[PDB]
Amino acid sequence: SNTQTVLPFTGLNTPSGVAVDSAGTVYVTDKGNNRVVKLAAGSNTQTVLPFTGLNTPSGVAVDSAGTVWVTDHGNNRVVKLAAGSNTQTVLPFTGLNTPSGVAVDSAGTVYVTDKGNNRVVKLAAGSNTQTVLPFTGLNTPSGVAVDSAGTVWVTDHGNNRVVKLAAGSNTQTVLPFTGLNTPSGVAVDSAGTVYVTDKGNNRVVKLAAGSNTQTVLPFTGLNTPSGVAVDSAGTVWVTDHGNNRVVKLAA
Repeated sequence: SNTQTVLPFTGLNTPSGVAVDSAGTVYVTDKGNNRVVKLAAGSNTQTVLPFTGLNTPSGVAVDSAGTVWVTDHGNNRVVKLAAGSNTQTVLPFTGLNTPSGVAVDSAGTVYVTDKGNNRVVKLAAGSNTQTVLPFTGLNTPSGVAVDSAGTVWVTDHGNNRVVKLAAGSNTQTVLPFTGLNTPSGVAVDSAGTVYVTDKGNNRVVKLAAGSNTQTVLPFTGLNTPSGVAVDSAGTVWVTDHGNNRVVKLAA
């Protein structure tokens, strides 16, 4: 499509991250309001998730079981809420400093960009012991995505680049994006297309697998877009942080 749609959220304040599950429910970190909200498909009425004690939440992810993970930026922690639960759980990460983005794969492994420590950390399901991924030269990494093959993509915000690390590799690859300005969020679909919010250029760009030429998505009137999600049908959702709204674009 060439015509975006604004989602019927209410009362957003600097929304920072977005996730979409297979049912088409959209989850948004409402950073300025210290809350996480969700909107079911075909609903006009949002619901505030029963998280407790959030401080400027920055990223959100959702798995196939409906569990929601949130980076609680200001409290240096990652919190989890099971579907239909009113008690969050704090994940056993150690030494986080302003975590910015989170992704979860089908194995339940959780990946977090530890922005203040210039690193990306991983926690396998049922582990109390995190692992630091062998990225090199990161500068305030901001968003993370993981595909079905276990490849991890990170927006290296301070270096104006997007890097990827194949499963079990010790050598990252820099993606051939051009003209990025403080990229802030990344998503990858099943076809391996990578979508990136180019925050400083008020645009969203995508790169097809094996392509050298990015395309700019036909969004209109973006203001410092901060997070991006993509569903199985190719619909792209973006948190338009500076306009206090979430916009979507059909394939």
